[PDB]
Amino acid sequence: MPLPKSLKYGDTIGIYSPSSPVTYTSPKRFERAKSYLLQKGFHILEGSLTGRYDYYRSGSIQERAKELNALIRNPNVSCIMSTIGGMNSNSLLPYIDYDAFQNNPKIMIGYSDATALLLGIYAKTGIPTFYGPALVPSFGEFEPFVDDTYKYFLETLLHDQALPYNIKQPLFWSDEFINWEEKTKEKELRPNNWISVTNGQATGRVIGGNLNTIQGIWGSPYMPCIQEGDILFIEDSRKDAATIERSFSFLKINGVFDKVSGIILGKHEQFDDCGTNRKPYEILLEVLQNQRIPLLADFDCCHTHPMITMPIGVQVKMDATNKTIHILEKWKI
Amino acid sequence: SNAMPLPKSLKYGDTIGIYSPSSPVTYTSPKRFERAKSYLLQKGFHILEGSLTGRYDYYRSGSIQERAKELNALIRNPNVSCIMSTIGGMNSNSLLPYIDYDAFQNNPKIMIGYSDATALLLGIYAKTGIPTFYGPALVPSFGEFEPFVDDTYKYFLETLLHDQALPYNIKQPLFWSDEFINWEEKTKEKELRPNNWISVTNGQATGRVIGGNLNTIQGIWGSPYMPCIQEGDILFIEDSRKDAATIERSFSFLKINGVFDKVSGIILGKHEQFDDCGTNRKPYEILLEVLQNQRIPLLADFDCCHTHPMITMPIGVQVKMDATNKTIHILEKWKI
Ligand SMILES: Nc1ncnc2c1ncn2[C@@H]1O[C@H](COP(=O)(O)O)[C@@H](O)[C@H]1O
Ligand SMILES: Nc1ncnc2c1ncn2[C@@H]1O[C@H](COP(=O)(O)O)[C@@H](O)[C@H]1O
Repeated sequence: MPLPKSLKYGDTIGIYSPSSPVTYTSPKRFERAKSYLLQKGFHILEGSLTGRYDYYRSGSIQERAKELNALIRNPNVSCIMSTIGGMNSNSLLPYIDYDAFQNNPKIMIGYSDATALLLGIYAKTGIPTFYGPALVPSFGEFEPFVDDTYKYFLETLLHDQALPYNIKQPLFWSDEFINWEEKTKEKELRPNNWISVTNGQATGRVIGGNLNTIQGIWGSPYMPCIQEGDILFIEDSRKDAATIERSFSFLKINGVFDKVSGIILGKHEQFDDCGTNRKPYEILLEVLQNQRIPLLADFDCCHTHPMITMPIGVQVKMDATNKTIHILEKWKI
Repeated sequence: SNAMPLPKSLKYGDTIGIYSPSSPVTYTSPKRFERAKSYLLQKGFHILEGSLTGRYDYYRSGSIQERAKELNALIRNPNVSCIMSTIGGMNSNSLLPYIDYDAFQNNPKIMIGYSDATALLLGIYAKTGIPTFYGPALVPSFGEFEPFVDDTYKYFLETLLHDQALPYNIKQPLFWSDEFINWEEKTKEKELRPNNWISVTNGQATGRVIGGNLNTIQGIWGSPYMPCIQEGDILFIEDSRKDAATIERSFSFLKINGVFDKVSGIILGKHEQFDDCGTNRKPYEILLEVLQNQRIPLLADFDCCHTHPMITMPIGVQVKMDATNKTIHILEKWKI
């Protein structure tokens, strides 16, 4: 299993916009995010669609594929990071140069709609990819939370790590919908807990990402096949109960819960419970119908702040009862 | 092909069973519900109300198990000739593991509805091989005020009741509307908009029609409940009240699954209240960008979707589409 080199200070991070044109619509947060990473000691190479606008997207299918492929093919770029998600990353998949990526593995990181690319590249090349910060939402965040996200980013991509690698829970989180371009108040600190929904333990390859986005690639050559023993990692954001029930049942009818040994469920940013007062894991519990699968919920690798950086495609032990997550397998050189 | 099991044609005086696999419309829109019921009763049909009728569980009619129980009671009832959803929603795919496919296979009925009910229409077809129907749901379709309800009814009768010599020509409606108004109570006449279908890409295709609401298909794809698309199939798709970003994602989902390498033609419904995100693009223009250099005959703005009036389309039978001349003919029996 071929691995990317670790990030180093002085490296260049290439950025691209596979879907929403955030570098046009949110210039202040974009500039703040660039400045944050420049100050830490990284260089930013702006992809060819930076600053461009095509309404709901940055550009045509062909132009977005060209933007990403230029970064993949550039030997001076060690990390490729989405600016933000959207809906439209899956349009790029037939056009990506997977051979160039496989010949010179790099860190590929982002979240939400970029799940289509993270999973497509892993499915095509076998190289682990990373569910973690996207430049504008993640590194344009104001203090305090941006500094916690950054610590997790260094831990996974830069620091030497000995195995197993314990992924530690943050003390505080927020999903507050505020302080996007300009800071008004402090976000409330929410004390953190992971939730032992269904006790138990599971060990196996972690596969997943943004669940809504997975339904845009399922069945294709870009979705890695779920195998007996895998651990399912899933998150969604700003949906309602009706939407996530449909997504949970989509997994159920596909036999996913017959295969996986365990489930890790992210927090759900600004969940709309439709008046039911049910939490997302409770809707998942209904769909599971008392099948006993260890389930650990409110994991901080999702749309809430701060964000953990998780390797996808490597062995993990999750312990739902004790609320721990360990990476058992090397993800980088 | 060889003769196959088919549901019996609808007859005057038959009983239509109704069920709510997702949104609790019989609770939330009682005026339109009672009007739709009264419309079908006036034609001489009977209405058998499913067990969740008038019930409320927020976004849904009831629990996964309650909803399956409701539908199964209709499937198992020998006196019901047609099983019709009250409305869609998001949550019909939850029911799929629990449906008694054996009972449906033992006593086939006309299964009809649209939107989210696509999960069940395709699931039953996939499990049993019995054609199902993309067509009226009780509340939106038959609760519609005149004039449009009368056109929807004419197509429903022509397809499900009247005997039809094959090939069966599906006529273009003369008028349509997507106006979001007159739901519970009528405040104005809807505009009668002159209607056309659109020849997007010229050509002809003949094959088995498969499809439905495309957004709902992404909730069953890959499962035993989604019929496998075969070489030569005609893909029929519609969506409603989405934006350009959502439909580009759905069209690219079909592309990366190799669907456009298999199908011989595509029929695209009108898109009720489409949000173009400021692009001024039509849904078929976004689909054509996804198709890139691949030429496929394509007929768009077909009236089997969320706009009024609504055509009833059998699914799982051979069809001939002519995109150049804008015609659709059904080539194989769907009822006996
Ligand atoms: N106007 C805004 N105000 C607050 N948060 C925003 C705004 N626009 C985008 N976001 C955040 O950016 C994230 C990006 O989401 P995604 O589109 O899934 O990549 C959202 O989930 C929100 O947390
Ligand atoms: N309040 C309303 N006003 C007008 N039309 C509605 C209203 N609620 C539902 N509808 C119609 O009912 C349809 C239900 O679609 P679905 O949820 O997809 O089965 C919508 O797409 C609209 O055409």
